[PDB]
Amino acid sequence: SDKICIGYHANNSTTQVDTLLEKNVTVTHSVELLENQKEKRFCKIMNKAPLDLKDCTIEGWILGNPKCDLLLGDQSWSYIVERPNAQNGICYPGVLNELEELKAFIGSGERVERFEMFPKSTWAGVDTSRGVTNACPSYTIDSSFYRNLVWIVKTDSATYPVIKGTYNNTGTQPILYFWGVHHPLDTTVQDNLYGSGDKYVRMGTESMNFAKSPEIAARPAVNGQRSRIDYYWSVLRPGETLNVESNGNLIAPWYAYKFVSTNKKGAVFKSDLPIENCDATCQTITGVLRTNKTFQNVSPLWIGECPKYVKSESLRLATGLRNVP
Amino acid sequence: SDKICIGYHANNSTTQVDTLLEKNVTVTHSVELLENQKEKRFCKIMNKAPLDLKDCTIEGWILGNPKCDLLLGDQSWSYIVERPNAQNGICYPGVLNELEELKAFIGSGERVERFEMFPKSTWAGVDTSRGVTNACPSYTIDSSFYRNLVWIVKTDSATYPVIKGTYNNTGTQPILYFWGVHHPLDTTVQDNLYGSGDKYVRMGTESMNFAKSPEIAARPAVNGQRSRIDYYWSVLRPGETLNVESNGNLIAPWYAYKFVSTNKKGAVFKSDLPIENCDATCQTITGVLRTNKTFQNVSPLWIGECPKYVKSESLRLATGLRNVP
Amino acid sequence: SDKICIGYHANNSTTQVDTLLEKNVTVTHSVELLENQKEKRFCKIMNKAPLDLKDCTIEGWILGNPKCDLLLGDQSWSYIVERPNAQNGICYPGVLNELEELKAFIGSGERVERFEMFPKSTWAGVDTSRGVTNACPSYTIDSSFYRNLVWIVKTDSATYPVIKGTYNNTGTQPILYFWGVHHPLDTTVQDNLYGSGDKYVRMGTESMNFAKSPEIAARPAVNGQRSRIDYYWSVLRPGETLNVESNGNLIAPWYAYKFVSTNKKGAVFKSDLPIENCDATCQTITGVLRTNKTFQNVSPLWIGECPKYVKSESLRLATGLRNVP
Amino acid sequence: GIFGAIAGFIEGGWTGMIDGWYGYHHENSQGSGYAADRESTQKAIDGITNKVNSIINKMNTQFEAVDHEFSNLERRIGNLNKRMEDGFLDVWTYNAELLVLLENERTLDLHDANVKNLYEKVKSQLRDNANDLGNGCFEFWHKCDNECMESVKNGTYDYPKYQKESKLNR
Amino acid sequence: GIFGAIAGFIEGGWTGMIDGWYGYHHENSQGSGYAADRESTQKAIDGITNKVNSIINKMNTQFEAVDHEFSNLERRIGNLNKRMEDGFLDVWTYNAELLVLLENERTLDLHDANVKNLYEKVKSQLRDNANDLGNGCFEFWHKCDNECMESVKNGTYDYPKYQKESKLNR
Amino acid sequence: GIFGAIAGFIEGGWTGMIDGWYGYHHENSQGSGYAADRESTQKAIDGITNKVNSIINKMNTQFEAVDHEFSNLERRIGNLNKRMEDGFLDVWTYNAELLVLLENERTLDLHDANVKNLYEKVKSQLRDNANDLGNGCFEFWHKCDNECMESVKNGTYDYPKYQKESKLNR
Ligand SMILES: CC(=O)N[C@@H]1[C@@H](OC2O[C@H](CO)[C@H](O)[C@H](O)[C@H]2O)[C@H](O)[C@@H](CO)O[C@H]1O
Ligand SMILES: *[C@@H]1O[C@H](CO)[C@@H](O)[C@H](O)[C@H]1NC(C)=O
Ligand SMILES: *[C@@H]1O[C@H](CO)[C@@H](O)[C@H](O)[C@H]1NC(C)=O
Ligand SMILES: *[C@@H]1O[C@H](CO)[C@@H](O)[C@H](O)[C@H]1NC(C)=O
Ligand SMILES: *[C@@H]1O[C@H](CO)[C@@H](O)[C@H](O)[C@H]1NC(C)=O
Ligand SMILES: *[C@@H]1O[C@H](CO)[C@@H](O)[C@H](O)[C@H]1NC(C)=O
Ligand SMILES: *[C@@H]1O[C@H](CO)[C@@H](O)[C@H](O)[C@H]1NC(C)=O
Ligand SMILES: *[C@@H]1O[C@H](CO)[C@@H](O)[C@H](O)[C@H]1NC(C)=O
Ligand SMILES: *[C@@H]1O[C@H](CO)[C@@H](O)[C@H](O)[C@H]1NC(C)=O
Ligand SMILES: *[C@@H]1O[C@H](CO)[C@@H](O)[C@H](O)[C@H]1NC(C)=O
Repeated sequence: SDKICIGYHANNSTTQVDTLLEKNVTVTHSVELLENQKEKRFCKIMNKAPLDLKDCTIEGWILGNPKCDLLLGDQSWSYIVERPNAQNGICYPGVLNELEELKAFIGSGERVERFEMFPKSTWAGVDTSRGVTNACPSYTIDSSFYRNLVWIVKTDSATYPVIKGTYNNTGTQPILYFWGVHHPLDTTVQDNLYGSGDKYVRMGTESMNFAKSPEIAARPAVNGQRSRIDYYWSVLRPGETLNVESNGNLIAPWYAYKFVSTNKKGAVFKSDLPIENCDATCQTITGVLRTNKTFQNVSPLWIGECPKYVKSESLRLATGLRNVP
Repeated sequence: SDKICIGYHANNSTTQVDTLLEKNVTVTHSVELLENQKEKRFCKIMNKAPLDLKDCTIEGWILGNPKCDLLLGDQSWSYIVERPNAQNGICYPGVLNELEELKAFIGSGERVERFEMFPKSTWAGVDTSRGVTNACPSYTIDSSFYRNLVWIVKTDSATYPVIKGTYNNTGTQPILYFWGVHHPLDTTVQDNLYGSGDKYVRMGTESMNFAKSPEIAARPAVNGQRSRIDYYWSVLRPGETLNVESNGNLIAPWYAYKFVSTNKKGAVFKSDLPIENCDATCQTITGVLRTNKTFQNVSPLWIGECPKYVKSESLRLATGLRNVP
Repeated sequence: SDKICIGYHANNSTTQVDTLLEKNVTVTHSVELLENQKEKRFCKIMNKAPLDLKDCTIEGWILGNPKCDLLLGDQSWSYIVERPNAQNGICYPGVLNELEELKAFIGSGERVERFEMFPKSTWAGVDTSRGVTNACPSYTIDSSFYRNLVWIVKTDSATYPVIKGTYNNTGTQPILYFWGVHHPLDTTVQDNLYGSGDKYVRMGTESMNFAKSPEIAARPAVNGQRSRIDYYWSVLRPGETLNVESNGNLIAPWYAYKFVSTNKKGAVFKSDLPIENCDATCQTITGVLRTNKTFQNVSPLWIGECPKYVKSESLRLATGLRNVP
Repeated sequence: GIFGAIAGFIEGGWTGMIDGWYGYHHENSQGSGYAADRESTQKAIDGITNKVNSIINKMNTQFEAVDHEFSNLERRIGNLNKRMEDGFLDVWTYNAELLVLLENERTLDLHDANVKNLYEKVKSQLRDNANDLGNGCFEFWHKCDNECMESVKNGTYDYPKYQKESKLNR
Repeated sequence: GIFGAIAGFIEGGWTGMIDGWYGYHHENSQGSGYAADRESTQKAIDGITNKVNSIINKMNTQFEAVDHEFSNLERRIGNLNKRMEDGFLDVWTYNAELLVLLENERTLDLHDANVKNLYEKVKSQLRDNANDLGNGCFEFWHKCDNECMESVKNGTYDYPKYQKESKLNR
Repeated sequence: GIFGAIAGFIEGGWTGMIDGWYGYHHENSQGSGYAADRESTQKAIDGITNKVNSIINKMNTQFEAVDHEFSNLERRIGNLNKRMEDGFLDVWTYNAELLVLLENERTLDLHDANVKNLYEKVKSQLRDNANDLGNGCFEFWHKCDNECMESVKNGTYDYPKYQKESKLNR
């Protein structure tokens, strides 16, 4: 007798899926939706190389710590790599005010161009050339100072006069710039450097003003210094003008950066990982993913076009049927 | 032979839905759950009209810029409409401290009542009747000042004495009020207006204190002024008392607002759109929705009772079956 | 004739569930996934008792308000219970700067050890033994002061000299400590207490500096005082050293706390509820849950291992079938 | 359909059955026509309506984005706010779009099942007094006038009557 | 149910079948009773239990709201916190409430299917050695003692053996 | 499966049917073999592919966590950020993990249904010209050559022709 039978496919698959009803069900075909592989390195994104700060922090880079000269000048970057043990940051002890908001502003950019904003001749009747300190050396000169700032002191002869400077930002780009106020450990050093009298630093713009006075006091020694500097930063917008006025204690702006903002989102990765000559479309803090999968369990932090981060080990979707060979 | 058959409905529908298994499936009946229509205008909410600041910003309105007189006095509002090109704000250059937190407090209200908090006679031995400036004109007088503040200067004859004022908030409503501190461009103007000597403005309450000193410096010209004013605001709570003390540089509070808070949430819409005599229950920044639908793709910003905002173009749910005519 | 029939279970259940298709469906078996029962009390967590601040606020406790002596010394806690009507906080009127961030730091801890950080003898040429006020009484002495601070005044005889103090945190634990600056109502009192001359309080650390000057002014009377104190707090990290320098107006640190941080998350419950000798694994602001269920509608605020909070009254999942008896 | 009936061992629907979603077509000596089954159509209308209203009801809350401004020194919280607001927008957009996809699949299956169950009910009354044919039609082994047709539809057919006539013929 | 069996071409359940979810009621000369089908009941208990435990397992995380305070100058972040906390509460409340609604629908369908499949299994063994009455009951065209009953239940019936007896009787 | 066919009143599948997911095995005088049903296989490949791509498409957004730092006076917003970032991670992890669980259940059911419907189509044509045999196989009561086999597969069998041999062989 003739048979006709109805039936279904089987094969040699041992791949399994879960359902609400049943765990470890072997199926003929399935697709894994989650990526768990990464190359442990940093690559170019959109063909642009990241910026390796090497043995400098963001602070050291952007203030011009003399041991950060290899970074000096123009930079372009897809993202920034700060090495977690970098030694060269703020050499002369003090606080950089609004540091976290600075680290965020810098991260939102893609290029800086360094330029002289105030030449030293700006400041009349003062010494611009002995503003240097052993807290803050080069690899060759063991007494130096930040390359983007000038520590102004009075001339031997004289009084510290009122000094003034103005800069009109007639460009198309916003300018990131820096200054400070010196806080000597005691009165003697105050008088040496700046003379006697109530001292001030004042600055202003069509939209900001600033005014600080020295706070003389001995604080705990850091790189041999019981004095301090308070560092400050700001952004002179296109069309704005800056006026600087001081009669003492000014750590003046010298060089600043024309800053260009990213329409994208930017990143600052604190990592040990090597930077290699490779391209990539997705870069996570812990490595690059090269994948077409729609999920990943590597890292929530990245730039580029990455898959959605989830905590799963696996996300395997059945396509075929239950395999019974 | 007689036939009875079982079957299903079909019709002339060409409306389609998607399923996980199949796209563009024609079905006999369906319901659209998403609204994409809006009337491009602003309407009343809960029968209350919104407040049109017209050619004024929030700052100009609430400080009493002389060109903002049409807004002067009591106001009630369902929400606020600030026009993006409004010209009349802070006329005399300076910063309104904690501006964003002020824009947020004002938005949380529904009425203000304007009242004289400190009459000019409060301030003994000074001139309260000049205090006026070409940076800050009416439509008729081209040298004026904010209607809610008094720029106090010394009398020709004399010294600027210590002046004092007190206000006990014996009402049930909190009071929103304003003051400032003048920062002249140079010493000559300081001496003209206030005399010589270290000057101060101090204010206080059972729960706040304030103390500022003038910071004399030339800053870039804005509406002809190289001086500045730092503006300040606060909220005297019911039962609290305010003491004002100054010997110079005070821009004194004159008029203030009894402020009434909304139990609701409030809104500030920055928009060009017209305000018409219409009612509405849901108002988005980009228009009113009149709908029964449970989703919408117009805007995430609104007041009233609106549908959930989503990015979809369409959310059509099948109700009938597959149409095969 | 012989029957065999196919069928299904029924029972006496009257429990119902909802489905997308049908409401109030009676089923044979079901499981409720949501907990709505609580014991209205506070219990130990991880065998550690919570800290009952009783008639004190966090401020009063941690500054050493003299009516908060029962809390004085070392404390260990699983969480903190602040009673909503507690009367004893800041006795001498003024602001505790960064209060919310202090309330947050304290909540992240699990023990404090109280110790003398600066003995009174630290401060040379001044009176450390008056420094007391009727705004700020014990239960026995109706003129006292915070137990963790010293109000220094000058000696009858003399000038208020420059006073100095240093503390090197050589331990393994961070230290939470406190100070203030006195703001007298007028010049007479300034001169009485501290002498004439520009006065300052300056403090510093390898990573912070502070400098404030007195702001003399009469503010509204609070507990009989028209003067004020600005209170401050900070955390001296392990290895750091603190230098204090003042010539007037210092409310000096005396006692401080070695602070030990929780690896967990911590909590501060503002509640009336009783604390009993009971253990628990989940404690909500409104009571303890003892349950195996995966949802709850008691509260979103807790410590320990609780179920997910949702707004539902019920979440009953069918397990059996439709009951038709 | 998954139940196999709609498009279909019953290929094609009926534009001529105007008054319901599922029903009957007959032909006999007195003529021919179409008639809905009201009980099953209605019971599906109630289920689908409940489904729509349950979805509307569960989706009846809103995440409220906010117009607050942020200074040039508040780039971090400004961005926290943005990332949050887009985050919930993405979550709800996903929930809605997928729900619609899933529920439309399951709604077609439901209609498919109801048609198949109608077919099965008629099959049980008729038994071997008709021949199946496989397209949802039944050919009677006997004369079935309009009263007999209404009989089938209202669930009161009477196999015993007919039976003798049907067996001779089969 | 969608499979059409529970409430039902089999209207009504059995309070007298105490030991399972699905099974059999028989009557013959030796007596009558009720008896679960253990294999299908158990396989459904394992599936439903897995479903419950999977839901429990995937819902086993918590959004943790926080008691932090905010000053009168922190209205914006205070409200960011509130909007966020309510946001997740609304997302999880939706996920839980809808899941329950959906899963309950699908759980009833599963039971409905398992009853239908049982019925169909018995139908295939018996063929024309029994007559379909209606409520999922079969009248044998022959004498079916307890061993023959167990025969049907365990899937080993033996149509050939009662075929001659069954054909007489018809 | 819920439809009862796959593992199964049809226990086991066919490694020998290489060209499809569902189909036929026949044996007659001219030989024997395996042959997929292309229409139902293909229609399932399109459905499952669409399901996978729809899931991929709806999941195609990302919550973007951020590297911003916070001072020792920003413990509150620092923690707001952390609680938010973990919040969305927990929501998406749940959505994905549950979706996969639910969809895999419903995919197995779909295949199960397609097999069952194929079996039912064959059953309706053959009627009592074949004997069921209970494993999804049919023994003809007659001679069925290859043309007659293709007949059954393409849906055009012709019961009247064969009713003849079939009855007397019965
Ligand atoms: C002169 C006089 O009696 N003035 C009172 C004072 O009452 C009190 O304040 C003084 C300090 O001036 C001190 O603190 C004393 O303990 C307290 O009772 C006040 O000076 C003033 C407001 O503080 O009110 C005056 O009436
Ligand atoms: C399994 O079967 C495939 C066909 O899909 C075959 O080509 C392959 O070589 C086999 N693999 C193993 C491990 O047997
Ligand atoms: C499947 O179940 C087996 C137990 O036999 C287990 O070892 C394996 O980890 C499971 N696979 C997955 C993906 O969970
Ligand atoms: C503090 O710590 C140790 C004390 O032994 C020492 O190395 C260091 O110099 C001390 N620093 C100061 C400023 O006292
Ligand atoms: C569909 O049918 C009705 C006729 O009864 C008619 O009102 C309607 O216009 C038709 N629609 C289309 C698109 O033909
Ligand atoms: C449905 O598919 C058609 C292609 O025939 C396409 O034009 C239309 O945009 C689709 N509609 C939706 C809602 O995707
Ligand atoms: C405010 O006024 C009320 C009396 O109407 C009184 O209780 C209180 O003393 C006043 N407060 C102040 C600070 O003057
Ligand atoms: C800066 O830019 C241009 C110069 O052409 C001009 O509009 C403006 O006067 C300048 N600003 C100031 C404050 O000088
Ligand atoms: C409930 O059902 C049980 C059978 O388990 C029965 O004994 C009892 O009488 C029933 N209760 C009532 C009130 O009928
Ligand atoms: C279920 O429906 C009944 C109406 O019979 C109603 O009384 C009851 O409140 C409902 N239960 C729930 C949980 O909604």
